[PDB]
Amino acid sequence: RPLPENEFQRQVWLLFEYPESSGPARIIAIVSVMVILISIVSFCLETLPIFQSTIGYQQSTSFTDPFFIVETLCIIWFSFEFLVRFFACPSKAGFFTNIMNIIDIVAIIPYFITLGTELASLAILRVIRLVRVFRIFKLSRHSKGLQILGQTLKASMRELGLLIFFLFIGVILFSSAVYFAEADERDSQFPSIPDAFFWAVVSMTTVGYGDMVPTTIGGKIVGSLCAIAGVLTIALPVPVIVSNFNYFYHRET
Amino acid sequence: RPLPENEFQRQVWLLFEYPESSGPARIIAIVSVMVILISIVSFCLETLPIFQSTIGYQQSTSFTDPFFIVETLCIIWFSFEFLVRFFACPSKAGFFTNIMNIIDIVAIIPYFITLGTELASLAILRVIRLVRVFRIFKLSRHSKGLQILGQTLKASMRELGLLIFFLFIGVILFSSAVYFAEADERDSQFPSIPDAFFWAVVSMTTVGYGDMVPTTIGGKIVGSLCAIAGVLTIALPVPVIVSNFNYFYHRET
Amino acid sequence: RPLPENEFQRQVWLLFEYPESSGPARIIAIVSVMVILISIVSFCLETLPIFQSTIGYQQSTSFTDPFFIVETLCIIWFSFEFLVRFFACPSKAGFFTNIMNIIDIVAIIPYFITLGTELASLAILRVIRLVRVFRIFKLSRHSKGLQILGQTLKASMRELGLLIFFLFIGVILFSSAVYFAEADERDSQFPSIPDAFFWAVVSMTTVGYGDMVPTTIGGKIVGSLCAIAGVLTIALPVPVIVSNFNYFYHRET
Amino acid sequence: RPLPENEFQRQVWLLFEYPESSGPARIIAIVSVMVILISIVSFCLETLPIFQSTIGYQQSTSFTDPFFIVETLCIIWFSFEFLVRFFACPSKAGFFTNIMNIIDIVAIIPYFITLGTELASLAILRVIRLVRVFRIFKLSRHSKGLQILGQTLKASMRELGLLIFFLFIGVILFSSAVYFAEADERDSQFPSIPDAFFWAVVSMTTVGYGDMVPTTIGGKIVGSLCAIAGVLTIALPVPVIVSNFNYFYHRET
Ligand SMILES: [K+]
Ligand SMILES: [K+]
Repeated sequence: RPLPENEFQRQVWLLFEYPESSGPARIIAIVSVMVILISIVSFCLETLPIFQSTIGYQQSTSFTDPFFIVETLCIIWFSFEFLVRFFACPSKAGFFTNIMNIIDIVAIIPYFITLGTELASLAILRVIRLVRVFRIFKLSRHSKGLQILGQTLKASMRELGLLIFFLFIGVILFSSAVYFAEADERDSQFPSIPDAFFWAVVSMTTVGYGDMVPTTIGGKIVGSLCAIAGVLTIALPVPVIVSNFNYFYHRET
Repeated sequence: RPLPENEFQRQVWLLFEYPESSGPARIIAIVSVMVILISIVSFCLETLPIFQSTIGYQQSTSFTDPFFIVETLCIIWFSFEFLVRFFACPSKAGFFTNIMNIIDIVAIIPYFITLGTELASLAILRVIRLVRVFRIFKLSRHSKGLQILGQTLKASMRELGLLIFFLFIGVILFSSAVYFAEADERDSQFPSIPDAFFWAVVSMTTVGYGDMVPTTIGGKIVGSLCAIAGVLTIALPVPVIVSNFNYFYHRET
Repeated sequence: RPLPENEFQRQVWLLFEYPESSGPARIIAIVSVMVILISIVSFCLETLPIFQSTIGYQQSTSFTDPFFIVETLCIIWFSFEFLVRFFACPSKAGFFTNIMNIIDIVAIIPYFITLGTELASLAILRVIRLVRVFRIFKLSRHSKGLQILGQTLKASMRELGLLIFFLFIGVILFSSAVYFAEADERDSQFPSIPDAFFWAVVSMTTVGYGDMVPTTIGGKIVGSLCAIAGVLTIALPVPVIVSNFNYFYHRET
Repeated sequence: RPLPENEFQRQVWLLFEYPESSGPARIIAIVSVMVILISIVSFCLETLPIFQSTIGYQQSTSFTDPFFIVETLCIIWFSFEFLVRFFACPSKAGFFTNIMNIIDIVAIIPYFITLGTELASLAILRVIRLVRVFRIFKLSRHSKGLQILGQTLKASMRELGLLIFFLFIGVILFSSAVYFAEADERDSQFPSIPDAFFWAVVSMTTVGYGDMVPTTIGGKIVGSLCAIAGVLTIALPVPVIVSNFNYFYHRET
């Protein structure tokens, strides 16, 4: 809020925090959005089967890999923006409390961990690589819809918990029912109850497991009941989430 | 809210009925939830072939089966809780009227029936085994969302009946239509009308039968009509159920 | 109120039209519902491949076919009920205006046409046979939910028309798009635009065509757009239909 | 609403713009709707493989192709109507501002471009042929529901943008999750992240990819989360679109 009053720190903060403050602020916001989108495209295209061996980018002095070059450019821009915001913040105590800044730090972390490891062990490497996808959330800084979605999810945590709990109850119940209904066959597509968990989830969400359906009569009755109960139970805590989203979406206007 | 008044039955009743009454009450509630979850996990993992022919656990003096040990421990805890609640209840006349106590009683019955059978014949044994899954509802004592769902279902029995009746009407109508539309084929995937019941249910719920679709033109028109009518008819009595759920869910605050 | 004044026609009319009038009226209503359900079960079970070739029942003096016996008994009961109601109606002018009597008449018509054909070419016979399924609507006389659904459909004719028209627009648009996107393939699952009509209907209703999906990139973009647009367009006129149903359903009590 | 006032231009404009003006206006409206439907049927049936090959019509002096004859008749009627409305318009300044006239012009363009090409080279041919499908929107002139849908879409552009943006976020996130969950397999159905985009779209819309499902446990957890999140995120900005549609639909009466 309050400018630093240095006549230069306040100007930089207002340029890098309020896109509507001036023309260069809008240009910088557009550039940041373009860089984020380019980083997303590079992250998606690194996994393409046509193109290191387990990290997606090979570090070299000459920077032979084009994907490494693009990732390095994006990380350099992100680090510049984050450092400049950190230096130009009026109150640096509350800088680390904002989620929109933790998203920014967590999007730069995987690059430096990989570089440090390579300069100086496979499951953790892939875990770090998966954290790279969390930089798509940096669009929340420039998208008000994404911020509204974040507020809705924060305000509807109990509702999400109830939805997951109800789905868990239904999944276990109908998995047990469909296992015990189709247990007396030699070609049972549900060998056990855990094997029927995903079928229960898919039937309840009405995604549909394709042609893999129960073969018995009791199995088909259980499948029909599962299809009904999924619609009946998912749609109970969803309307309150939609109401919260509408409240947070029309509050901006 | 009536205390036992014995100065000793009251202490046990308040500990085992009001988790918020003290610290040990909450510890006991957490322990009970953990035991219920462990029993659920054991029930699900008994059917896994990787880790006694129709029940999933062999009762023996040596207790060789770990699953038998886990089930016995869970049943002992459930029986302890139920017996202590039954003894410490202020009014024992209304104890058996509460659904939350019938759920607790019906979750201990399958273990003792199996024990009596083993101490002293196949389909009924599997039926009793299927009843074991009803102990997942013992979480309703510790989950307010589950109690709210129970109240919603109690208050919306007419609406569930209408939903099932409408689904039955649509299923029979569209099964007849799709059987008679594709009757003049040698490779008809719908040999009869009962064979087309599950396809009708799956199309109406928009679960989707995968690649199995009518091959004729009239069959495809009937399938399109079924897909439309399922959405059109399932979504009529569901909003009132959602309204009942919202009423029972916001009535707490 | 104004009684029929016959002193005998009124007694029969009140018995066969007002189930709440007395105990025998309730017994007759229960018997009629049971007979309707038995007729429905017989109609569904005639088509089973285990159990003449174009009518489902072979007419004989001895009545060898059990299905013919059941159909004859149900038709005799329906004709008795219809004739007694027609004779005992206070105003016979408005008897044929009620839809609940046209349903009753049209459920007896297929039986006598078949009897006349047997006693005294093929497509019309199967058309008449398909008309037999309309006797499931005779439950509307004894079910208030079915009458409420009928009133809702009468009051939402424009809304159903708009839903069908919007689906037609979307189906043609997306069928053209997915044919033109996947035209340049030798293994194209969409040889023409009419062949892509049902895929468009199924994608729009989110039923899902299984594993048959466009193989190109533009085809997959068109499929994603179809999946979005179906949800977005079916859900526009459905809420007004739901509102009409709620109005006709809460007005009952 | 002001007539041309020429006593002949006004008469033509009122005949060709207000169907309720007289009987001939209604006859002309019915004829125009029939011609539009005939053109749509011809466009759909041109692609049928039973019947040059990359343009949809072969030009000859004798007009051998029946489809060319039908398309030429439809285009002649459309051009006559458009020219007569352009000549009979009261104010030609606002003629090009109405969307219902731009739709009319674009639906006639592909025929004249193609004719000029043949009388006096592959991808843009597909583009032009795809543009032919826009003549289905000429029904908006005669259908009030289509105009209401157009108003709803114009008034809900931000909501559509949010829906597409949320879809893109979810698709990228869940495609990355399901690629990295099923990366350590030799039979991985998701070779890369772009190859898993359409699976994510189909799962989120609950269309269902048939029997193609993740084989790992983490893959199935990601699939279940995708199925939940699709329902949870598509249904947030859709209710506001439905509200806009209801506002534009009940405003007539
Ligand atoms: K589906
Ligand atoms: K679905």
